Amino acid sequence: KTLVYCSEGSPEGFNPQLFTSGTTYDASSVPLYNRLVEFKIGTTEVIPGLAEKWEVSEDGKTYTFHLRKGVKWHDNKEFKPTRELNADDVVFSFDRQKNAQNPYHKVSGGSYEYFEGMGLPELISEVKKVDDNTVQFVLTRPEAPFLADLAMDFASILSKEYADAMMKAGTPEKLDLNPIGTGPFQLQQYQKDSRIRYKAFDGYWGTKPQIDTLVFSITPDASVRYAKLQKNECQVMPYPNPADIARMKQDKSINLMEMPGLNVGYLSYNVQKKPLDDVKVRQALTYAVNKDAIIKAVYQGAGVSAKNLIPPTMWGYNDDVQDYTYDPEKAKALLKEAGLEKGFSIDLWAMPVQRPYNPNARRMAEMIQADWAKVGVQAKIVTYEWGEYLKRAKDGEHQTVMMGWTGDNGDPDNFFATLFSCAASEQGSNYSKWCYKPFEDLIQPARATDDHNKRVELYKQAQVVMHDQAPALIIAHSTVFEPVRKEVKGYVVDPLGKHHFENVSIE
Repeated sequence: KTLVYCSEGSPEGFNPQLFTSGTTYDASSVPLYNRLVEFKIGTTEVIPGLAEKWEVSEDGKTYTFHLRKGVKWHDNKEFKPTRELNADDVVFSFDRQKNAQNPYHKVSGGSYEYFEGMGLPELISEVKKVDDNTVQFVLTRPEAPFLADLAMDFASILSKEYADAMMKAGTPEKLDLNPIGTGPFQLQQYQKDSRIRYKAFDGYWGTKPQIDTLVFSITPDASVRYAKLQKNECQVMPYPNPADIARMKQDKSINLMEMPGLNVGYLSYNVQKKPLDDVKVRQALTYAVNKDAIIKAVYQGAGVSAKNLIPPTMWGYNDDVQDYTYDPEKAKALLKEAGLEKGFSIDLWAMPVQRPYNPNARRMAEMIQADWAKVGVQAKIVTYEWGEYLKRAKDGEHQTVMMGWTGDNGDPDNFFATLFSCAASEQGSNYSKWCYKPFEDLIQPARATDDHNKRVELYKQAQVVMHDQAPALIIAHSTVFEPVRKEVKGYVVDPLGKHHFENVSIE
């Protein structure tokens, strides 16, 4: 049986270690790979994955994982596995990222964004191989969300054997381009920006998917995705156009699944691109934006005004924080104080794809542009292809960027740290390039304690600091709506933002 998913864009590549967008994860990590530990679909609960069981030392600095046996790897035209999963794979997967001496470290650019952004190089002291079926992680300090961290997409295990093969053949790039994983599906064919075909893996270690063939029909236009859904040319599609929600509810052939989101949408101010280095300027730009107008026009009831990086559905939300108000006058005032009465110019980057946290960045950009123009700030809206957009944003080419996030492990750390830490400002997703001690002083300790309450107090203070510093213009939290054809049985809306098709069965 064949199932066809209408994806929002093209995957950046096939090695989840190198990327950060969900677009790529849905086509790489999710269908083709596995992690030592995993999340039960639809929840944020860890479940054994490639690791059958594990133990944590009393000091909380040593995680010991027992790999399960009889785990087969996929077969490619250029490669056929001779052995099954072993500790050598796991060690390789992590060493590649941590160790600059590993041959593969610089392959494909060597941009281990998450690993580096999460400060893993300093956290992980060593990745030991106790024996062929037992791996050991020795940390420099205890990391509360570490177990969870390992269930994330970047922590996907790649094949050491296949890696060696391509190494000898003189074409290591193929490891990253022609994926061989242990996952339920296996890449069969990929036509750039058009279609991706996967076949169910027969030798999969777990429950084989009831779908014999999985096809991603890359359809970037939300209206077209809906079109295809109706004509049953697609059974599932993500990020429905807010206007279309109404219809979809009414449509009897469509089962519009809805669930509150674990996401944020915001504009990052590149804090080291003057005049954005001035808090006053950042605050001014924030006050000048009529946020409510945006929520109303763009989200149309599908989302709500946001004031914190963390959504209300997260266990750290500081509701005492009071959002900035739309106050053009105050904006003008601050701009005066900063010595910028005459105004200035900046670019505003907006992505060309729909995102769970931003239904139409394009239109949102125009509104912000217009608002800023009213206080004398001339903005140039700039947009590159989704992939390029992220690449350059990371390199810091922008002055202002539309961005957002969807929790990866249900832990506040994955939000505050991964997105606004100093480690993240250097090689991570902190596109605001903001690094501030007072913040670090809260965020870092909050990662070491097992005392959930101290964590809560810390993350709450963090939201204040962040508010005062205005490193980004927090825009909105969006509600998740996943349109699914009625013929599709067993679909579960993933709070972590993935689109899982193993468990699904169309008939």
